[PDB]
Amino acid sequence: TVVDAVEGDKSVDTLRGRSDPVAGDPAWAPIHPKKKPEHYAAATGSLFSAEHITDLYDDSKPRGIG
Amino acid sequence: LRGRSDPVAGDPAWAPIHPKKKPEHYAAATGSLFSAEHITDLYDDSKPRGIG
Amino acid sequence: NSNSFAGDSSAKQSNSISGYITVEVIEVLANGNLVIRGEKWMTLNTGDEYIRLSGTIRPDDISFDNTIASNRVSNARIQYSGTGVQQDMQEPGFLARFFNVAL
Amino acid sequence: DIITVTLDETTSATKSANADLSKTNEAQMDPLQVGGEELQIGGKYNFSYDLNNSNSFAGDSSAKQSNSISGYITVEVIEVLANGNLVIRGEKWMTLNTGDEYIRLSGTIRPDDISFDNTIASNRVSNARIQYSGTGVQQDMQEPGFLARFFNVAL
Amino acid sequence: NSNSFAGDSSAKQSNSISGYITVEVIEVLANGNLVIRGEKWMTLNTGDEYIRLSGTIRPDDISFDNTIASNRVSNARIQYSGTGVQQDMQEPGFLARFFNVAL
Amino acid sequence: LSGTIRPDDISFDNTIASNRVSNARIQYSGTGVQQDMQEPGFLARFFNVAL
Amino acid sequence: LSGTIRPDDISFDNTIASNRVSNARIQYSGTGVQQDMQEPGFLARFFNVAL
Amino acid sequence: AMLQNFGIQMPPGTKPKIKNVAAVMVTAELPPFSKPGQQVDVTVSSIGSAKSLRGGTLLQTFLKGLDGQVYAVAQGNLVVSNPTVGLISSGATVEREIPNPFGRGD
Amino acid sequence: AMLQNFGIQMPPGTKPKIKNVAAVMVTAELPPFSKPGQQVDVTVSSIGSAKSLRGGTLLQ
Repeated sequence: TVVDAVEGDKSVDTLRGRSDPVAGDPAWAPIHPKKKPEHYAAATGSLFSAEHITDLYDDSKPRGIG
Repeated sequence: LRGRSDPVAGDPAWAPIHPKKKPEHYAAATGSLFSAEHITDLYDDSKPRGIG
Repeated sequence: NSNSFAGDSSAKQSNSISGYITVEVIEVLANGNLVIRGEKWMTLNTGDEYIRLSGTIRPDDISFDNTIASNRVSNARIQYSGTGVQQDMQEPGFLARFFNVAL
Repeated sequence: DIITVTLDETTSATKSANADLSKTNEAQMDPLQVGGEELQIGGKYNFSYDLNNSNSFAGDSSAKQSNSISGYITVEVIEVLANGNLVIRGEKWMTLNTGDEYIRLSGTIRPDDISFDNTIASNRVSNARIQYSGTGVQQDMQEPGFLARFFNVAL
Repeated sequence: NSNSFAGDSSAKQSNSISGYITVEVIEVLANGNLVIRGEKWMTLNTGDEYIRLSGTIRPDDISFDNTIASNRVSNARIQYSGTGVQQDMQEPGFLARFFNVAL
Repeated sequence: LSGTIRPDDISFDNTIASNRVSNARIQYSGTGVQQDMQEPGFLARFFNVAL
Repeated sequence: LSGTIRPDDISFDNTIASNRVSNARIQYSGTGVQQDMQEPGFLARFFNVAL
Repeated sequence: AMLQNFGIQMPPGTKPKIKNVAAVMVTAELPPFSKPGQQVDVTVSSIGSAKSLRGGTLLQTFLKGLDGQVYAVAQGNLVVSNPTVGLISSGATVEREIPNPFGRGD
Repeated sequence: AMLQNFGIQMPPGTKPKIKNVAAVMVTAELPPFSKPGQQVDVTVSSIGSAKSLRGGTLLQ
């Protein structure tokens, strides 16, 4: 079957003339950020990774998906 | 005759998730009580950071 | 001669909710954001009411007393309603719904 | 372990929406008179007209809901979670003169939220289930019964 | 056209008790908590009234004068009622009970 | 709400005004029988477009 | 809004007045049955252009 | 927070009125081929407004790498001469290894 | 922000009242053929209103 038990089945408009929005529309759902790859420090002998370093003084503005 | 279905208390779709139990350290392998998954920082504010 | 025309339209909408709801983290995202979810049921005399909240929050928005404002919750779903014969009085039913959609 | 819960809940929610539409027309012309006589188009038509319309619409909807509970309830820990959170549960019965009332609370709390006097607020309880009700003929007066329930669900 | 609907529901409940009741420890738990139980009867002129309390308490909640608040009692069972013809006047009987459960 | 914003317009508390959002699409509405009362329907729409 | 502006007219908070926009085209309007109530239609338009 | 970690939790808004405690930043350099159980020097520098760190004792602090993981734990007695910077000769105990490309290749 | 990076987050509007910390600008010149793991000199210059940087320690 295609219906989950925990969440359940999530599945006169002609007289209305309008179609109501549905909560959870993928066209408006958030995008979970991509997981960054592991550093593999054994290649360089260092814990530095350009994609994983965190600057101590940055304000942390939004800068990526999610 | 109602046209609506009332929610039920205790629905698994809204029930909390009990956190996974962390594995035991087995200090006999290293001779130390340090475990990366079990250490507690004395000065952290303890914000929510995991399931549960 | 005398010609005259006048035409106007208007609309208005507002809402508010006030209270508290305590939820739990159900998932941790890649950037450290926390997906939260929870429900709360209260039976006072007769009839059950529930509050349900889900969404995603930043740990940076959690204040010192482990409290976060509801306007800081991303993808928020807030539901405050009743259940049973108490909620039956809040809806008109088929008869008025047909009249309201026809006129 | 015994933990005291201060029941202090107050929720309030309102919503409103309304719309309006209106339109009107009023065009009138007296029969044109040129040269002392009344001008005629075709054989029987004047230079005159009269138009009068009036359309109007108004529609609104509203809803409101609130609740509150005040009191105390003392519960006990029934389970300890992996992160140290405590699942609590308890009931409290009072028979004053006639009829029994009960208070029931269950949920999950953080030990960090327990104040110095071993008391925790009720809004700090996760997965809260609060029930305050009566029992017996006293509670029979609080419900309408089948007759009014059918009338309320039909209309 | 003119369509209109209005529907509301409400409920309310409260109680209070004030007084004193002296009980005794009937069992000591593993963590040191004390299970308490006791009753108290008073016949003033005519008719007997009783107060009955049972529950579990922490020794930490017992104040200096050997007194503990009733809201500190876990699994509390408080009963304050009468007995006899005095209590017969407080209940409607079968006739009104049937009418109240039918309507 | 959808749109495009500058990181320079995000204030210190991670909040940005809605008038700073480029290509803004703001929608605040209802759903169901509550929204059915806000529209006139075919009958008044025809009368309003004819007169 | 469309037009041409000078970078010299952009203030410190990245805001420019609308009267500084060359070849300005400003349009503020509605859509649908709400906008249908704002126009008279053919009947009144003919009467207004004839008289 | 540290006192809460030991079972003493003050009511909210309570001022500790502490005068013998100073907040510091602890830095250690992990030598190559550092194995768990070894000890390295730590530099302790005050970041608040303490007048002197002389005669102090560094409490348990976790030393994090550039990847955010804990690799050492630092304690010990401070030796200060600048009274706000002190050194500990074996303050940090190495608790984790960092892999090395030394044995790879030809 | 640095304290938040270590798990200490002060409530908004809290004045740290720090007197042993100074904001600086760090500059280094990378010599040609510089390989990872090598060390170079850095010049540290104060950009705020600190009276002296003597005896300080540059953080990461």
